[PDB]
Amino acid sequence: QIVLTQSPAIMSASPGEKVTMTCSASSSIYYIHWYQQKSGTSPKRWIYDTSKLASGVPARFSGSGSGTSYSLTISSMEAEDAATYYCQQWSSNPFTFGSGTKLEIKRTVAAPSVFIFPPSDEQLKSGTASVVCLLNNFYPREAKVQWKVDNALQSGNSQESVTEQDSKDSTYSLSSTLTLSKADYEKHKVYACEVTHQGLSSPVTKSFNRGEC
Amino acid sequence: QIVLTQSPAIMSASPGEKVTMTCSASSSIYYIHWYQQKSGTSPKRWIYDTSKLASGVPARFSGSGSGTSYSLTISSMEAEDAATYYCQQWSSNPFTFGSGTKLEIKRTVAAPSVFIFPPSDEQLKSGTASVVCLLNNFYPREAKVQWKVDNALQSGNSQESVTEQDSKDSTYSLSSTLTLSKADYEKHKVYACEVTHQGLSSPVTKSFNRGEC
Amino acid sequence: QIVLTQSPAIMSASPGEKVTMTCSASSSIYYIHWYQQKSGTSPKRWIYDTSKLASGVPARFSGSGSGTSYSLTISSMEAEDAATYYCQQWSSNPFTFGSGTKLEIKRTVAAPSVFIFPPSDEQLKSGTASVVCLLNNFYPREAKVQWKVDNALQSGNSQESVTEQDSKDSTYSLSSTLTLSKADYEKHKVYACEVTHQGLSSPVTKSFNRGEC
Amino acid sequence: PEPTIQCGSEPGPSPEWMVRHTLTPGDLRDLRVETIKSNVDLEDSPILMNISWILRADASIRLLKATKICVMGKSHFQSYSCIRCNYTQAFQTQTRPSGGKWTFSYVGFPVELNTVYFIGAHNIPNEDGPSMAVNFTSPGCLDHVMKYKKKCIEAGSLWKPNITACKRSANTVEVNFTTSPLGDRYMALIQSTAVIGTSYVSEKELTRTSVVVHVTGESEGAVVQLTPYFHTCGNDCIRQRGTVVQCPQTG
Amino acid sequence: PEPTIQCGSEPGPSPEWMVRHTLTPGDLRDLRVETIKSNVDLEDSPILMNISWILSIRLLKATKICVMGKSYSCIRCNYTQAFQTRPSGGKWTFSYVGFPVELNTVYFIGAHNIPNGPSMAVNFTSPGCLDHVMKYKKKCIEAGSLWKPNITACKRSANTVEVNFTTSPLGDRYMALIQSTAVIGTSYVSEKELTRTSVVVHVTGESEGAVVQLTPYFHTCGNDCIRQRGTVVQCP
Amino acid sequence: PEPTIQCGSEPGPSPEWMVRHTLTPGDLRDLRVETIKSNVDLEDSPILMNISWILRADASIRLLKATKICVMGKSHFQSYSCIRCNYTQAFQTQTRPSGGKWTFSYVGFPVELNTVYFIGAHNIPNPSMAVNFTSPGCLDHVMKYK
Amino acid sequence: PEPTIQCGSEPGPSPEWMVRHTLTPGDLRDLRVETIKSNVDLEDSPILMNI
Amino acid sequence: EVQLQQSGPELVKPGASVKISCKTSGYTFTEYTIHWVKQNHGKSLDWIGGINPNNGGTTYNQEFKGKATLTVDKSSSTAYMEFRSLTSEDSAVYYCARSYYGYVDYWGQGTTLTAAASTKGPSVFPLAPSSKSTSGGTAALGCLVKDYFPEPVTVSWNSGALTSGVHTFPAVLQSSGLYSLSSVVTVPSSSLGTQTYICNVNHKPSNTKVDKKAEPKSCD
Amino acid sequence: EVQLQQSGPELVKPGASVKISCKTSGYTFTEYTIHWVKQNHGKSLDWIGGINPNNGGTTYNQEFKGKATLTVDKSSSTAYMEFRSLTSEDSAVYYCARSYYGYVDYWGQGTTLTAAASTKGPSVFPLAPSSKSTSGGTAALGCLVKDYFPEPVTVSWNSGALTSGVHTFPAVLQSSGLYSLSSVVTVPSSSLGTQTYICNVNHKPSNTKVDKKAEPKSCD
Ligand SMILES: *[C@@H]1O[C@H](CO)[C@@H](O[C@@H]2O[C@H](CO)[C@@H](O[C@@H]3O[C@H](CO[C@H]4O[C@H](CO)[C@@H](O)[C@H](O)[C@@H]4O)[C@@H](O)[C@H](O[C@H]4O[C@H](CO)[C@@H](O)[C@H](O)[C@@H]4O)[C@@H]3O)[C@H](O)[C@H]2NC(C)=O)[C@H](O)[C@H]1NC(C)=O
Ligand SMILES: *[C@@H]1O[C@H](CO)[C@@H](O)[C@H](O)[C@H]1NC(C)=O
Ligand SMILES: *[C@@H]1O[C@H](CO)[C@@H](O)[C@H](O)[C@H]1NC(C)=O
Ligand SMILES: *[C@@H]1O[C@H](CO)[C@@H](O)[C@H](O)[C@H]1NC(C)=O
Ligand SMILES: *[C@@H]1O[C@H](CO)[C@@H](O)[C@H](O)[C@H]1NC(C)=O
Ligand SMILES: *[C@@H]1O[C@H](CO)[C@@H](O)[C@H](O)[C@H]1NC(C)=O
Ligand SMILES: *[C@@H]1O[C@H](CO)[C@@H](O)[C@H](O)[C@H]1NC(C)=O
Ligand SMILES: *[C@@H]1O[C@H](CO)[C@@H](O)[C@H](O)[C@H]1NC(C)=O
Ligand SMILES: *[C@@H]1O[C@H](CO)[C@@H](O)[C@H](O)[C@H]1NC(C)=O
Ligand SMILES: *[C@@H]1O[C@H](CO)[C@@H](O)[C@H](O)[C@H]1NC(C)=O
Ligand SMILES: *[C@@H]1O[C@H](CO)[C@@H](O)[C@H](O)[C@H]1NC(C)=O
Ligand SMILES: *[C@@H]1O[C@H](CO)[C@@H](O)[C@H](O)[C@H]1NC(C)=O
Repeated sequence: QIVLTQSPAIMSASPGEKVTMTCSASSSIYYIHWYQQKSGTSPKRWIYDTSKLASGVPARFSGSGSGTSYSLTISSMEAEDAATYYCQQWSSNPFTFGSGTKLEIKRTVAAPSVFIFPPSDEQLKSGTASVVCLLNNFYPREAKVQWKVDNALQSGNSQESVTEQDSKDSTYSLSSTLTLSKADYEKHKVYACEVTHQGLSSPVTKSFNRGEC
Repeated sequence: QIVLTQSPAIMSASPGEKVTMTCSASSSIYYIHWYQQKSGTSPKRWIYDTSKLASGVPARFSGSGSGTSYSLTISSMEAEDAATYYCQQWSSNPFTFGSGTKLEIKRTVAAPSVFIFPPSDEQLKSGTASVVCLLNNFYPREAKVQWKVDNALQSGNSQESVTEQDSKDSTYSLSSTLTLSKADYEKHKVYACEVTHQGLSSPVTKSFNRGEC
Repeated sequence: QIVLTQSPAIMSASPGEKVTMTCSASSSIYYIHWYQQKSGTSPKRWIYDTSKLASGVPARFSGSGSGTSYSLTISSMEAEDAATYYCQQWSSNPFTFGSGTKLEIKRTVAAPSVFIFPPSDEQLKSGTASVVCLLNNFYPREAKVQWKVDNALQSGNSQESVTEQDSKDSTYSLSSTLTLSKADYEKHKVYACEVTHQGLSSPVTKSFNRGEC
Repeated sequence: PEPTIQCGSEPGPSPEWMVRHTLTPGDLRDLRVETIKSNVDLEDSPILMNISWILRADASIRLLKATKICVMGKSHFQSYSCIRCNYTQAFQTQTRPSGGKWTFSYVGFPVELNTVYFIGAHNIPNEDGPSMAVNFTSPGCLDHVMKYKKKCIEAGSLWKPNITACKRSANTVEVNFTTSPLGDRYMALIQSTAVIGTSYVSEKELTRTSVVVHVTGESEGAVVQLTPYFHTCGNDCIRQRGTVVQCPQTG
Repeated sequence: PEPTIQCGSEPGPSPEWMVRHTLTPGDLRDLRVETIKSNVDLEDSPILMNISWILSIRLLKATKICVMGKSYSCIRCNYTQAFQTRPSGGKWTFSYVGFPVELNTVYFIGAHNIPNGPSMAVNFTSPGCLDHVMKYKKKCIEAGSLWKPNITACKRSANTVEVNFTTSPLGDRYMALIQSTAVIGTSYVSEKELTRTSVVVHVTGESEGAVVQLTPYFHTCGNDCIRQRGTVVQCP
Repeated sequence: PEPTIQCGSEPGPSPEWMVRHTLTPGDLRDLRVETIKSNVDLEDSPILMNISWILRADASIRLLKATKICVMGKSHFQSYSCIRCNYTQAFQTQTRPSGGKWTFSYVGFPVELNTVYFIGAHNIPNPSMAVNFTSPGCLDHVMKYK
Repeated sequence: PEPTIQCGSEPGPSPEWMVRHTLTPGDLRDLRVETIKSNVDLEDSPILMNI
Repeated sequence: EVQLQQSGPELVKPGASVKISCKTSGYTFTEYTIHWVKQNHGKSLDWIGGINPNNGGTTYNQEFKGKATLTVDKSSSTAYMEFRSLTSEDSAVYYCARSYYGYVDYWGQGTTLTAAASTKGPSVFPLAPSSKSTSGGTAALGCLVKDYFPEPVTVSWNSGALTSGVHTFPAVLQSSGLYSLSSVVTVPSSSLGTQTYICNVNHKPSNTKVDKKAEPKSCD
Repeated sequence: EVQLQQSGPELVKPGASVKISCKTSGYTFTEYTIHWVKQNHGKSLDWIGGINPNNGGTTYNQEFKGKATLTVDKSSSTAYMEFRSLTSEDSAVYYCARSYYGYVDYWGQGTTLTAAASTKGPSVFPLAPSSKSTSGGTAALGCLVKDYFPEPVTVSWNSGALTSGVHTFPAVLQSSGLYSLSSVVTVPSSSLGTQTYICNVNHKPSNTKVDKKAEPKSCD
């Protein structure tokens, strides 16, 4: 019945800084094991029997603990370490995993480049208008996007999607999609995307006027 | 006969938070037992003999107490914990259950999308007019729906129905049906559904004029 | 008017085991408070307002309950925990205590070392003879001591005294004192103390012959 | 919360069920009192008690129809302020359906400054001492809300003398402070375990004044107490305190 | 560490006070029973009950226990001491070992204190010879309850099956039978030695994946011996 | 979005709630204070406290809605004020996903010379957090420009 | 090393107590066995378990 | 393995008898008490009674003694509960369950009993998509299943072929005593002219099956 | 070398059952436990159960009991898992894995199970670069991939030659029950008139492949 609580659930570290993450068992276990998983592949055994490194695993990683409290430590963060780490026990049935620590790379602030896309003519033939606002290569992940149509704030008609950290520059990108009927789209002229981010001193606004190529 | 008073009757908790519910016996019992029931299926033995976990129950659950005072605790709420929990005794005849604690998932506020439907011509040809107002994918459950017919506020001629929490996003949806005689429907023109909800800064209205497309 | 019933009156717990003791009120109370008392000193506030720990109290302790039923719990017994615990209420006059749970620490079985002491000549000169049998550093507390004088079993002329559990090794010691007149004492030769204890497979007898050093 | 309260003026008590026990059982704490301003817009607003209570979660709550509340001034005063709060319907559940407990509050009973209040409450019907009881001393002119009341202001509650006091000699303290438009007469006092010195000051201007206090004991770290003699407060004006320091204070 | 019990027989107040026609509440657990093998060896052992009870009236002088097999026998256990309730950290518990347990029998056990259905009662139905405790009953052992022949059956040709098994000291005759949709082969075997022997059974049809049934003819079980099953497989 | 704090003045309770008569464990260092120059372009800018606190990563943070901070200065006389900082959203994770634990700071409470300052803070719903500091005098390199 | 062991032949439970019907949790590793030669340098010696 | 297999749902006239069964397997029938439990739409669990299969000894919740009767058949290892004079109040889900000691460790799957003196099939009306039911490129449409008795109806869309946001609201009791239900689906507004939406309504008590095509309104 | 090779992906209607296989090689099959692990997309790892190939003994996570059945076949050195009555919540990657003590030392590559009541290929619309406001340095362009089901779509650019600067966003479930995503690329604005940019969209569940050229809109 043993459950494993992992903390923190998500964290970021700059290359070179020390990283610790914990695994807490609802009751005592004989060993804890840790797996590394990067997006799109199988987990890999990383630290096993609480403190042993699987072959090839960098020695900047170490494990320790006993009873109900265990931890995984990276003496110095490297970019290749960004990953999700799961702990795991099989001292009692059922075999259980922890909920995972997702470790991301901290980098300097970078403001997004903002782009806005009107609905294509192909889509408008179908009756629906998707307006797309793109925030490209920014850091940190936190960002606010507000839609304005003829300077009227929108709400409830947009969805956001965010990529994972870019493998090369560690930035995020974000899309916000405002969806309207063709009827409502052809009623208004100015479509604006207003972007708030720590890397911008004032919100940046990008806009187009409907039908002005 | 032992009555088992359960508190709170209904509660919501965000995933990962600590949950306590209590079971108070009208007189002392030797043991309390707990069952979990999700809508539309059989109860499952959950905690038995006051503090023992049934086979399969994660150790984030614990039970304790003695005499007349018992509790069930979840150390960290998970989405799958959403359910009704009944405590139970058979230290005395009759065997009795408690009134149940319904445990729901707390999530961020989400404003409803409002849709309105005129009566079909098929229903009119039969003598009655049902006007339907739909609130889709909102949270929390509390919502006020007011019907207006030619701007006259209605009361006593509508009924509401609400879904269970959605399995994916934990939202509710609600239908409100206003029923009029065919005579009354054909006597008035503007039918409006006015929706008040925490996720809307001001009440939203959806309306139609009888005989519009 | 309210009285408090505590159970169990006396208990011993293995090191590491979970301990619960209960307090039952004759009618409902707003709070229960718990005091610890070790032999020879004043009670100390231990848990108050039902579930709050006084400063310095180990977090292995917890209290809970409501209405008429309360309990004090030790998650894992430590030797330092052995003491008498009293619950207490002042929801009604008079202020009352429960009769206490005396909690002792279990250890491995240990047989007593038995010693027998003849009466001194100084005491005999006064007309009375005390024969003392000593059972030293044994566990558990239960032990049978039978006096035999020239193989005649004695009864009604002996008293026992038992120490409290030793703080360091958790054993008991016991004295049995057989008291006789000088007249009866000088009529017999063989004075024997026979000891039955769980840690001895066969009873042990210690003897002396009167007036032999 | 389905049941509500309608509260009214029944006497129907006796200042004896409040002193049924000389000592009230110390765990009758389901009854709380906090002071609230009658008007927000006003500084000299009247202060009322907000008496709130929670109901026991047990089967006897089904037999409950009224809660009686009496407040007693205790200052060789008697009660004669009781209210009876009738519950509008019966209680169907032992708690609210999404409520820690059944909770009610009554706001009333105008509050005086620096006053000791005994408040007792008893459920109807049902023992026959107070079911709930609390002791309560109302705040004084130093409290953050009560300091703006007219009686406090006129006693110097908002006077900011900004006392600086320095150990000058082995037996003298120099006390500086800013006077108030509320008065011209002041007494400066130095106190450790006992009063070790006093000086009186007469100053008609709104100025930063200075006065030497001759002391009879150790003054380093002692309290300086400034008593102003403002109107309306006689000899009971709000005292201002500071502490004696070693001057010069720099190296 | 507690008061002791000395138990002996005594007549019983007729089997009506125990098996009432109402339910006793299931959380009245002061009386416990479990079936136990008394003998520690692996030969034939008597199977007895371990009846335990927990002792809120203060003191007492005897506890009466009656067991009904569907038989009716009662024991009276006198306490040699009493203490004027629970000195150890457990409760106050006693156990009595006795009452031999028969196969496939329903057992009613009730108990009541002296001086004082009943609150102390437990019921249980005993299993048969395939049960891990009851298989050590003498009658089960003599039917082959402990025989581990470890059958291996191997298809040699289109009409032969090789059956290997370990004999039992309880008997010398066995019948090996091969069956798919019908019996396709039979062999009656005599084997005096305790070994893992081998036997060829002549088969008339396809014998791959058929059931092999080994019937021992121990003199004590007649035609009611516990039969052993395996399956014909290919060979290495 | 991530929670930030909206801070405002509060009347607050009497300064007796700040008298810790039991000692809190010394390795509970969740509350920090340091002085900062409010305006760097000025020679004599007001000197403010930068009061920082860390939110413990456990169950209870998800129920947290506000943090209360009261400051008492003791020099030649006492001063005593309080602020309440409301958290703008509820806490979704027990630590911040782009950092470590949850840390917030409030800048305010102008600092006087040669004063010992007691700072206590408590979460709402529930001194739990405490830190003091004695401000320097005219020989300190920052205060000398006053 | 203060406690040492004195070992002897003892009655044990019926060998069914060793027939687990679930999977054994793989980290219950408190018990180890390896074989040892009873007489070394000698050829046909009995082989013992070191438990 | 332990299994408690209950009989199927029953529609029964008030005043008639019905007997629901609990077929047990995987354990020794006579060693364990069998309990029966009622659950109304009020969601609360009500103990009805229990039976010792060994001798048929029983104890009842007194609100059910003389309304329900519990029996066993040892030969089939089966427990039974009979309502000899069903009333409208007895419509509910009924569970059997096995106990050792005071708790239930295995439950049956539940048996729905519906007490109805008559049946009435529903009328099925379209909830036609329009601009007033469109938002964010999503159109809502549905079927109103009105005036049926007793429960339940099932509603599917495009015979199970439809992948969409589905909301089937619980039935509501009308003041006539008849029920009404709405089933709604959310779809791309751009699909309303090429894709067809059919709700499949089944009302078993009246042996009514209705398929209703739902299309947007258009002016004559 | 030790290898665990799992059977291929399966797209299945809700309610169907499936059996996936795990082929082991390079070690003695019967000496090591085989485990099965479920992983929903982007979420946590759930143990389903394990099997000892030596004796066929099994143990399950009780959330999967009945739903999953584990078997082996020693002759092929293969492990099998049968998952019954799939729901949309069962769409996930499913791993087999090998243990000796309590940790897993080798993992299979995973088997994706997808529950879909229907499939639907996407519409692909251009996100045409703001050639109307060229220069400033970098222009963004992309493809909007709307209204498909179930996941996933794959998006490349210029038949796989354009990778740098490409951001393909996680799919979002629309309230219509269908998915949508955008894939974007940033390029020098002066490349809008010289370079060709085609997004190649593949939706295997529906056997739909769509190529869409994204061009600056007519400006003069
Ligand atoms: C009171 O004390 C607190 C700390 O206790 C101070 O808060 C710090 O403020 C400084 C700047 O004043 C911050 O330094 C900035 O860090 C950014 C990175 O942020 C992440 O990393 C830090 C850890 O180093 C985390 O604390 C933080 O939450 C994030 O996780 C840098 O990117 C910053 O540079 C950015 O800003 C400037 C303009 O301001 C741009 O020109 C840059 O290009 C870039 O965009 C800067 O280095 C520090 O992060 C803050 N820490 C905390 C814990 O909040 C308060 O400033 C202080 N109050 C006063 C009045 O001084
Ligand atoms: C409350 O009830 C009492 C007795 O029934 C009555 O005297 C009193 O007037 C009532 N008060 C209110 C406010 O209803
Ligand atoms: C209030 O004061 C009385 C009188 O001293 C005392 O007996 C009582 O216990 C006090 N109330 C509380 C809650 O302590
Ligand atoms: C009185 O205090 C209670 C308890 O906090 C509060 O809920 C209530 O609103 C207060 N009454 C007012 C503000 O009128
Ligand atoms: C008090 O007076 C001193 C000396 O004049 C001055 O330095 C200080 O700033 C004053 N403080 C206040 C709070 O007015
Ligand atoms: C128990 O006591 C009774 C009455 O004293 C006696 O008749 C009986 O023989 C005793 N039983 C045993 C086993 O000693
Ligand atoms: C034992 O059987 C009797 C007779 O049927 C019954 O009254 C009793 O409930 C059974 N015991 C238990 C513990 O159920
Ligand atoms: C009899 O049962 C009790 C309760 O489990 C147990 O403690 C005791 O050791 C058992 N005795 C025997 C001989 O099995
Ligand atoms: C049976 O025993 C024979 C003789 O030892 C051996 O050759 C053969 O391999 C065995 N076959 C089986 C199926 O055990
Ligand atoms: C914080 O919240 C409290 C209670 O809602 C309110 O009184 C106060 O004005 C708020 N303060 C700020 C700065 O928002
Ligand atoms: C071990 O102790 C038990 C119990 O005291 C005893 O029966 C046995 O003889 C001892 N074994 C050895 C080898 O001394
Ligand atoms: C050995 O196999 C048995 C039977 O499956 C099992 O009970 C036991 O736990 C296994 N031990 C190991 C170390 O695998």
